[PDB]
Amino acid sequence: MTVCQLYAKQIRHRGNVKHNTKLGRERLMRILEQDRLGSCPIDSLSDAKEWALRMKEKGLSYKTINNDKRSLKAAFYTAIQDRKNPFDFQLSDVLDDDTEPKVPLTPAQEESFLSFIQGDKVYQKHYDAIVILLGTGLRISELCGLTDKDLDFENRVIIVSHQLLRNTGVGYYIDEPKTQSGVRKIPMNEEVYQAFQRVIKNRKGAKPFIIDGYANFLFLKQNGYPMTAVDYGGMFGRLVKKYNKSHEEALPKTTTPHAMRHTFCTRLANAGMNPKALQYIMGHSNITMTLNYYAHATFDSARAEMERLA
Amino acid sequence: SMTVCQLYAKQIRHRGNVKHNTKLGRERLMRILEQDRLGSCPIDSVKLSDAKEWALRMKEKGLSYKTINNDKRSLKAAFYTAIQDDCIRKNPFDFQLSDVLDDDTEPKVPLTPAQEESFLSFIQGDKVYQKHYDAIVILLGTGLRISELCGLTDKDLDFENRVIIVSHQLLRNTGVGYYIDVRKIPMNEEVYQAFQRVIKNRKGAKPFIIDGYANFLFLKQNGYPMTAVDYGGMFGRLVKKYNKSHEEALPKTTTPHAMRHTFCTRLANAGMNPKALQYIMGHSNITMTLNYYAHATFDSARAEMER
DNA sequence: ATAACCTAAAATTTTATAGCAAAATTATATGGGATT
DNA sequence: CCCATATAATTTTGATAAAATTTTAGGTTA
Repeated sequence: MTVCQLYAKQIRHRGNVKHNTKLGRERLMRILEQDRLGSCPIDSLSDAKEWALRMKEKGLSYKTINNDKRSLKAAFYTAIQDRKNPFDFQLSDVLDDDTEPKVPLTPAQEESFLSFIQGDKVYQKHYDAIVILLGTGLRISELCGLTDKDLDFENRVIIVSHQLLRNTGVGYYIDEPKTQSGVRKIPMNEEVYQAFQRVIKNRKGAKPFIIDGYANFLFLKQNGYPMTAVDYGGMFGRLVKKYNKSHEEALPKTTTPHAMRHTFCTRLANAGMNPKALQYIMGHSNITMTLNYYAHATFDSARAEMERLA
Repeated sequence: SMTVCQLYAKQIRHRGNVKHNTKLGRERLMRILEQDRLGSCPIDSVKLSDAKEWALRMKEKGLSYKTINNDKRSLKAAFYTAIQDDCIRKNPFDFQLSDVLDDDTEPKVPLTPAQEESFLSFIQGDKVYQKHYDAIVILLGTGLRISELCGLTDKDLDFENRVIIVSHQLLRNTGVGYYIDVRKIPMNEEVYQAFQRVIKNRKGAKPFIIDGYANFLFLKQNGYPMTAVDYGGMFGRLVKKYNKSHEEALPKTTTPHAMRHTFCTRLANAGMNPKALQYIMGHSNITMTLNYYAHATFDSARAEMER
């Protein structure tokens, strides 16, 4: 009979969720509890737009305000199933998308970025980690999850069958795909292969660690335990800021561990790699995400291709 | 309460702004409902059992799989509206047709390059159908919808830049007669050399000006423009004559749209670069075009990932 | 004598989707330890 | 400045039918 109580019921309905979801839901539950639109009766469309106006004034980005709306709309979708859905509208009207464009790295930047890492006495230890990302386009947690079992040196193949993440409290835990759709095999090039060989040959001080039958992880922290998402993201934040201070052409504002995946995917799509073959290596279930890396065509473009394949 | 017939009828007025083909498509279902025992059942007393059982009768009656799956959507939206007005609690048509029925739909097989340049050679020689040769080369070289080909006029073409302007389609339905219902296509030399021939060999044009459109490129025997039915019916005769002159017959499902299927496929398997096929085909979503692309395995990626 | 065309009629197919949030990645404040 | 980590914010990612086209039955004509 209130909004805050409503979202609590929607949370108890679909309980089978990962750990990060529970955190993300609590953040929204904290927002509803800290706003006037959280103490009102569900039976009491204009206020939802006003709520969207306040979240924009809080400082939260467009998508952050957008994703939350979808959760509330589902909560009222079930409520109406059990008036009119007050969150049934387009956020594009109330607020504008001030989202930052994730500009990839130009081949000149990468050749200068890697050289900096290699020649930097502080971050040269992560060089082998970065090269593989620009050769496999692995997700950052997929990289941290790799063990000696998931590598095929003889056949040059990376078996991506899991991901290793760590959260506050729960600690380390292994996440796996339900069906065999998640599993994919990524081929190693000479740069990637010889990078893994250096990681294996230079691994030392691995403290005793086993989680759900996984051990001998490749990338470990200085504290003895494997690297996590935060450990690599925070390293990038320091590395890029150090690169920008010594290089005029500062790296893109989105130069994050995921941008290494951006750059990888964008390259192949530009070089004319098979769109479905790219979808596999990327691990996209829906082809739509992969096709976003491909440039929008024109008449001249469509004509050129027709004349190229005539 | 009210029956299903009265609910589907009420859902028809609520959503009126529909084109003629829709009305025809909606009327067929309304005939089915009146014919079926389901149409007389009160909306409230319709259970998931009754909804699934209806799908069985449709197949037993002879209807194809995709036919029953579309009518399922037309009826689901009706109960959905009936559920929105709080007439009833749950929607009986919320289930997968794959569980109750099998998808025995004929696979739409496009023409292989070997079949293509053997099918064209037959048209160019057969006295009865060489008049349509120029038209087919266009359908295969442009990948147009069949009514959109009928719509093409002298004004739509641009021989200077060799581009086709597709902005409309010409339709004909019983009673209404003819009626007109947004992309640009590059014309290859083979398609252009056909287009220049169609105009130079066009005559006996009747007076025809519909919705601001006149001088259609492809005309029937009676001087009036070709329709969708006239081309499909022509293909039913053409294919049957090919199969007698050749041992290895053509695909059973070879139709005007198969000439489009063949174009997109041959383009996709040629590796046509991004979304330019999507632009040349004219799909709203990119997902529709990717269906014309072959499924890739690990081996397909291995060779493609070579650099 | 058989197809070849035509048309009303009944059928099949083509085409259309953001988004009725989860679940990841990234940024930051804090604080201790190694460097310039 | 590096590193680790708790906290928090941002990003990345899972057909509630219209409107066409195809086929077919019946008839005439080449």
